[PDB]
Amino acid sequence: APAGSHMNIKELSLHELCEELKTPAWNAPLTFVGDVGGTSARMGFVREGKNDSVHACVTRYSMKRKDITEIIEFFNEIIELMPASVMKRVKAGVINVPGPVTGGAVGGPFNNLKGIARLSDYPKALFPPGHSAILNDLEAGGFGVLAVSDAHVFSEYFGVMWEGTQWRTCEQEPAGSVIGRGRCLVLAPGTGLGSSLIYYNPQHIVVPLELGSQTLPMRKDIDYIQTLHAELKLFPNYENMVSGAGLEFHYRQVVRGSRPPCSAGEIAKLASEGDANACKAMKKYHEYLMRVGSEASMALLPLTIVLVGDNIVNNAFFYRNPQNLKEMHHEALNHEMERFGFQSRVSYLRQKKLLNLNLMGCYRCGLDLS
Amino acid sequence: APAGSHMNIKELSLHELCEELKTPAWNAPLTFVGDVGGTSARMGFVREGKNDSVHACVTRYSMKRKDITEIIEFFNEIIELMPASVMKRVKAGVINVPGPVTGGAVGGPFNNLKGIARLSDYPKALFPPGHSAILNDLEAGGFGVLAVSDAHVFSEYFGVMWEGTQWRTCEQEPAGSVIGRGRCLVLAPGTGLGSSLIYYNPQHIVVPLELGSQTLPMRKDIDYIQTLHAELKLFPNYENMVSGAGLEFHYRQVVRGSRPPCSAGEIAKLASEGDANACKAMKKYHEYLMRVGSEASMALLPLTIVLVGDNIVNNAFFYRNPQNLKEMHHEALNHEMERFGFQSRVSYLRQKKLLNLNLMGCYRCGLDLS
Ligand SMILES: Nc1ncnc2c1ncn2[C@@H]1O[C@H](COP(=O)(O)OP(=O)(O)O)[C@@H](O)[C@H]1O
Ligand SMILES: Nc1ncnc2c1ncn2[C@@H]1O[C@H](COP(=O)(O)OP(=O)(O)O)[C@@H](O)[C@H]1O
Ligand SMILES: OC[C@H]1O[C@@H](O)[C@H](O)[C@@H](O)[C@@H]1O
Ligand SMILES: OC[C@H]1O[C@@H](O)[C@H](O)[C@@H](O)[C@@H]1O
Repeated sequence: APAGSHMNIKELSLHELCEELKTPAWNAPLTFVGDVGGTSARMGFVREGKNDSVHACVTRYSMKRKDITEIIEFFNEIIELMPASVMKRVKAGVINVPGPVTGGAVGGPFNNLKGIARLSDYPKALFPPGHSAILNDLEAGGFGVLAVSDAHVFSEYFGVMWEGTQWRTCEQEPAGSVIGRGRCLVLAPGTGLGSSLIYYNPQHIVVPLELGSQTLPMRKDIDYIQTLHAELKLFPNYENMVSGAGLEFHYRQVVRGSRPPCSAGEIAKLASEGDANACKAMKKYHEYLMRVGSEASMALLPLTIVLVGDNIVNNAFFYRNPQNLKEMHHEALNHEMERFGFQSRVSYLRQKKLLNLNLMGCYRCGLDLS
Repeated sequence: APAGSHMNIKELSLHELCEELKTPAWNAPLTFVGDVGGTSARMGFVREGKNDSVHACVTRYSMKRKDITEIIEFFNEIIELMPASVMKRVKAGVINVPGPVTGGAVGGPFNNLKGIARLSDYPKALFPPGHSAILNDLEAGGFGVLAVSDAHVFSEYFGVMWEGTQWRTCEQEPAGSVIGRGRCLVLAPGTGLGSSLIYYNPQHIVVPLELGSQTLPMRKDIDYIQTLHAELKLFPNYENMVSGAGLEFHYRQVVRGSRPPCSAGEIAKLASEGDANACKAMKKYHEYLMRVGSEASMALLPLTIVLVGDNIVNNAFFYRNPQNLKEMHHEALNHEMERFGFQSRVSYLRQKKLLNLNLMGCYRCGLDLS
């Protein structure tokens, strides 16, 4: 019932997408959107239905050549098919990319993609000047988190891990029910570690960050961090510990050549099945994710930290174990500033139902942009 | 003759302050302002003159009990002694405090002051309801940096240390002549380490930060950091290395008993006279300030970093020495992410002319609240 709460995202073949857009229901203003990641991209169009409902259909391309410029071919092969009837309806064009974006127009460099995303190189049919942008992925995600809060459906998609000291101080509503009137640190651990701060005051503004790339501070783990360092030939950062390659590293350190190396996916799958080794590796992954959160808790003074992404949803098992959850909490407050209770001010929440926040975010940004 | 470019800040005894406010020039809407430090507070009133000129009149109080609640007594004294005709011109009331502030109404805890700053406990005579705010010190400082920029006199108060790679890419104007359309990170190295991020985008918002309280990551200084740690019985943060107490530590470590201990002030004075030990101490302090800078250049993606405060202007001798500057620049770039050029994107600037940024920010903000 609540306005904006119906959010449908359907993935189709390019042909099916094209046929879908010819149906009478899609004779409306179109926003082109693209959630471009390291390995795949979902590109498509979004319209607003009845009851402020959000209707999206996208096609997934593979980022095989690992080159952010590749997507220009995608845009072009899309413009190749679609009828003029459809193309005239495009009112805005917004994409997100997995790297730092400046001026909303130049993205990169990327850790795992070649090149630089350039809005000025994109086809104006999909990217109308004055109504177009490149967002960073977690910037897109933050607009998405905002959109979900505005559609009154926050507790449908996010679960409370633990409510911090400060929420009671400034919120009339229950935690997890709305984004809240306070800063929101949005974290997404996957291939990389994304972070964005939704800042609030006289009201919500999404500010892109790169916390993952900060040098990782040693606590009582000089040896662990020096092992990774000799492997990477670099001073480890947070992402090195909290990413796919991170989880794989933790797993290797646990088994010590007693079992074959597994991918991030395999390790998590093993953990969901109660494998001791994989569970140990997941705890370490999560120990360092709580270190990201403890320091950002100090540095950014957020009201809430919200963990997002398919990996979070899919890892629900890890978070629902009350023992895992107690130890993460303990880790989240393991900072010298906690003596003043800064780490305990913060409420942690985790995405609990699947939803492409990034596309919701491009669409929303696309509204603002026209 | 540029608009807003006259900024006079007169510090007077309270009686002179009272007399001043009686003069025809001060019959005008007033903002009560207060720049409340850990050792003293300048509190008074600001008005706008011809050509958007800014005229502030403040009095100094010593923070004698080291208690933030003590300022309420100062507020009351000020009301007691002020003419009632003056009190009715008060449109807004804004102070800043050396600590994090939530909801613009509750401030602290503080490093060297007891208690908590409560807007609700302040007299409405000086803080009119709905027109009043407690700012963090660098929050205020950030607004003051904006004030200077809008007044077209950025180049009068700030000097370019080095222009980053990104400036010429998005800025027609010379580095140092404008704030710039891009994030500005303000750092105020004093008794503590202040930080605030001036974010930009359709326009400028000031986001308070607590970067100094983050755990200091070890590079090749495990032993140095462990030495500090054993003295503090805390894992060191940035502010432990880059503060008054940090500078004193750096000096003690240089001299190794061969010389009596000196205060931060004594050490910078010795440095200005060319003492070798104090210059070494000052080099180490600025090495850690550069680590603050290289990590936050990554994390916050600023276009510019701006070192502010009396200390900074007063230490100009340190920044003008070309070997020191070159050393600082190399240090600002000593990060693993510089292989992607992130640290070299950033332009560094330092305040080169004395100016109470905090009071200017309290005023700028009090314009928003009235
Ligand atoms: N259950 C899991 N938990 C943690 N990490 C995972 C899991 N499954 C996969 N990963 C890692 O995360 C990556 C996918 O994360 P995702 O956010 O979906 O996409 P990307 O980060 O590539 O845009 C995988 O390539 C793998 O390295
Ligand atoms: N030239 C200097 N360089 C660095 N630090 C200094 C210098 N002179 C004094 N200090 C230290 O800085 C602090 C005062 O700085 P300031 O920012 O003006 O005030 P506060 O931070 O106490 O509000 C004191 O702790 C003092 O010991
Ligand atoms: O994809 C998540 C994150 O991975 C990081 O390595 C990139 O630098 C970020 O910009 C991105 O948000
Ligand atoms: O006074 C400068 C800084 O000192 C720090 O220790 C405080 O926590 C900050 O809020 C403040 O900006």
